[PDB]
Amino acid sequence: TNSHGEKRCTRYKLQKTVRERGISPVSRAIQEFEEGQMVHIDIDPSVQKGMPNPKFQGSTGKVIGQRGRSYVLEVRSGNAMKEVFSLPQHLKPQKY
Amino acid sequence: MYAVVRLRGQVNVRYTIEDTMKMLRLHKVNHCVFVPENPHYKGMVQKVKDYVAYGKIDAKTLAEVLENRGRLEGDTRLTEEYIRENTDYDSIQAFAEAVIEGKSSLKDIPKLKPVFRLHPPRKGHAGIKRTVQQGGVLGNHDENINVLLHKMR
Amino acid sequence: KSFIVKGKFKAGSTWEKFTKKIESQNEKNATDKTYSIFGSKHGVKRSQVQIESVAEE
Amino acid sequence: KPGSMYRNVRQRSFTRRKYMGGVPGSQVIHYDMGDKANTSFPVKISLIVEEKCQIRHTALEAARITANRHLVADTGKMGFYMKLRVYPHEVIRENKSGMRRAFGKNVGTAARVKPMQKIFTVAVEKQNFKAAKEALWHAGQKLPTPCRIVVDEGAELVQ
RNA sequence: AUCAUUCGCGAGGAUGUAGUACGAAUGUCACUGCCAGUGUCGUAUCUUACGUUUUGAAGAACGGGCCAGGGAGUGUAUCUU
RNA sequence: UCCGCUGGUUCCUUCCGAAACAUGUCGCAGCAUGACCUGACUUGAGAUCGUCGGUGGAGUAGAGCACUGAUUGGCGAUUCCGGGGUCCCUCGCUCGCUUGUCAAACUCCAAACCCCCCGUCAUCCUAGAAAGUCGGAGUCCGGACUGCUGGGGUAAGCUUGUAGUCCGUAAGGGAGACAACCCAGCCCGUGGUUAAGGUCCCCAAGUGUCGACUAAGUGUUAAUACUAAAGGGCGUCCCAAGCCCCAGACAGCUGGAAGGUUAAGCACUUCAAAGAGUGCAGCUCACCAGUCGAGGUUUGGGGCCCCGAAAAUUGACGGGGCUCAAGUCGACCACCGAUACCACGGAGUACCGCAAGGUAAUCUCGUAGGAAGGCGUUG
RNA sequence: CCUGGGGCGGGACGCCCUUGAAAAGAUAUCAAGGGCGCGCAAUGGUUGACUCAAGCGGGUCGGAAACUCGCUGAAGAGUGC
RNA sequence: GCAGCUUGCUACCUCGAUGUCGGUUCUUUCCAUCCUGGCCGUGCAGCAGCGGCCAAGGGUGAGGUUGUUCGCCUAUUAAA
Ligand SMILES: [Mg+2]
Ligand SMILES: [Mg+2]
Ligand SMILES: [Mg+2]
Ligand SMILES: [Mg+2]
Ligand SMILES: [Mg+2]
Ligand SMILES: [Mg+2]
Ligand SMILES: [Mg+2]
Ligand SMILES: [Mg+2]
Repeated sequence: TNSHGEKRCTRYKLQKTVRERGISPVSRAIQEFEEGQMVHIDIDPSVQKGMPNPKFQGSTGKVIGQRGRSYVLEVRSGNAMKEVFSLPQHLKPQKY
Repeated sequence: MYAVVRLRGQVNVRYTIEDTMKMLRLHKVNHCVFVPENPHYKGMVQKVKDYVAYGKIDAKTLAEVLENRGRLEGDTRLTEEYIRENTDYDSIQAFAEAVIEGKSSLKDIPKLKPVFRLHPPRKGHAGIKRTVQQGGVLGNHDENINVLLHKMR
Repeated sequence: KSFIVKGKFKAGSTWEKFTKKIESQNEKNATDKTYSIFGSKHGVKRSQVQIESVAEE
Repeated sequence: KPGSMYRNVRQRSFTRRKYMGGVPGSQVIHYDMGDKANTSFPVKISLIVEEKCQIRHTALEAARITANRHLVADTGKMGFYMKLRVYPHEVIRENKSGMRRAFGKNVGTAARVKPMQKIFTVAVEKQNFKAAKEALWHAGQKLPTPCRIVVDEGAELVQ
């Protein structure tokens, strides 16, 4: 039977491209975010700590608070609001 | 100005297309709405091409449409006197000319309904199972929508 | 009142030229007879028949 | 087991042989016939299929045998070069009870070919064009698809 | 409708006559003594009964020969709104 | 007694109206919890079923070998690890250049849908958005059509999924009948015009128009569980291209196949006109001369039709029948034909208004079920 | 108990990963590939110093089998399963 | 490819029952024809075969074993 683990069916959700494999840009890991700012969840597979679910990969979260290094995001999953803790390595700002 | 007339019913229609129709205010067949030419309405009319007929109406067609199928609140017919007492122009024809020239709107008329419940097409139409380019009636008539609007007068 | 019609049409999976000599009352009737004859002899609609010209002869 | 069983293409490609078990290999022996060195054949024709069909390896072997024998008896042993382009990569599995645990065992391979995809390419001289064309006609009679011949090289060389 | 003009290979279309004559209904004046309804028969169109089990019933699925009467969410205690 | 199993459970109208799915369950004919439906209340300003633009997620179709694995030859070298008749030299793997194929657990690439967020338009919304609390359930046998080459399967009116829409719970109109195919979602009566589909009769309206095809009663069968293939046709109708062609071809009619060779034909110096040879040693074609005097032959791509084509009560284009059609193809005209659409008069409902009354394209179908208002018997 | 009737077989009866799965999420079958019911006071933590697999070249019977020096080497290794 | 006449697959109908094999009796139907009728080919001399096409009007039986269907065996027979 199939499993129910957190990494289930994440062969390409949590995979890095060939020319971004290895160390990531360190400037992405100290990008400070403001209160209420909209940020995109684009999970960095190399950074194995503070990662959200693969189910939130590609969702825009509204920053509502900080819990140390990571940020608190109000993410939408279908019809429910979720609080998704993610470090700045996995987040990316939305530009207008 | 797209003249969008509905020509197929609401049975076996997907909910996205049916809500597209409902936001266009086309709930029943033989119902016409006049909308501007912005890209938003162009995409909305493109989404419902298989269930309506749309085109670029001219001034004479819209003038006759207002004169013969304009209803105010309470299901009262539109006439020349109401137009002259609620617009600046000499008749329905000049108001239709102003609307086609872009310096007027159908919302200029107070209480006027935005849906024209038209008669069924006299001597039929070309068919609701083929588009205009396939020999039917659905889709884009371009300036030939006024012929279909004339036969649904 | 005789005409020459040039063009190509979809003869199955391919396209074939033609210069079939057609006569009728005028040029538009010649084109209509061209479309009708190709829809008959090959069962193709008028979207599969392209007429490059209608030469009066 | 007739070819009508494993003919229609309604299932995905079952070719990753490291996740299956014990495929009986194809009976197809060679894929090049005739002169495998002379690249100077002016008239070249190819047998193409005009449906989406799965050709069994036994069908491919029978077609190759008949076409190669006809070409050897027509244009001599070294007067032609005939190429079977497609390898049978799909693995065909039969449910050898009832429908419980219906995923069958592999009972042979086959080649999935698309419409207009060339099966056999034949290169011949000017005079041996008709014999090569007729042998390719005999080859397609052993295949499960309608096949039509198309001329690759020297269209003006023939007519 | 008819008639006139013009177009169209043709069947036919457009224009005018004409939004005319007509047209559901709403009023009024004559005229007449039947009409609504009931029973049965015929003609035209439509419908393969009822309840139930059913995804699906006219079923070759289950119940009823017919008629009359009897025949199925009631009380105590307790909790909740 | 008990039963999750069977059957039955008695009046009318009005409003709204599902689910046959997930997790747990000695659970699989049951139940609970959630989704979905319903009623009320609190709350007080936004909501996104839809479009267009942008910031992001793509790793599916497609494509390809750049990784993982397969896979086909040719050419030139691995002087080395190897197989064979002074390790004299044979020689398969291995590595490059050029070819030939692939992947559902492959990707240097890579869409269209789609999903989160932002802006805009659009629609809904103070006659109450989103949110919250409570009352009441039904429901967890589903099925079908159109797609995903969905998975499995030889296939199945098979089994198991997913997106949308249907039947269930869906009338009326039409397909001969048709649960779910098309028009259509439907309060009552009248008038009109159209939708689907049809107009030779059965049957209201075309023995309709133009241009061709079919000679088989083929066909007169949109979708489809209701419709036979591979293969072939000098059947017939077309398009295009080679070849010979009024310096005379093609098919028929006149002189010859005479030098040769018996290399026992059938196990040349040089002539326009005769071979190591087509045929029942004379008996016969290929081939030059003349002849009527003009098209002939080959190939490819198409339309329809034909053979392939055999089943059991007599029978099914719906039936009659139909042949420049009443069939097929490319177009066209006019008419018929719904409860749809329009209009008129009427009923009910929803909300608002103190009330008169106002609005409704944006109200009127309905199974399980919730809510409301009434009729009746006995006292 | 599940079960293309039940039984025999099997456990798709708990947990984990790839495909199925149709590029958000979800998605079944006795669907396909399978695995787990553990091992480790170091096979753990941190700091420093280095880079691995495999080839080519040089080095003595240390053979085409050891160990050592140079070059190629973004990973073709290792990270307990 | 056809048939659905063998065995399968499936679970759509029937479990408030559609009496379940074989034989017997009687009637009918299909042709993919065993004989009878008409042809074609032959490696058809005749006789007798072999293969194919048209054709469903008639015929296609009696017995031993076995419950049998099927199948074997017997002697007839135009064929059984
Ligand atoms: Mg039910
Ligand atoms: Mg009683
Ligand atoms: Mg692919
Ligand atoms: Mg449907
Ligand atoms: Mg419904
Ligand atoms: Mg119906
Ligand atoms: Mg109810
Ligand atoms: Mg059981």
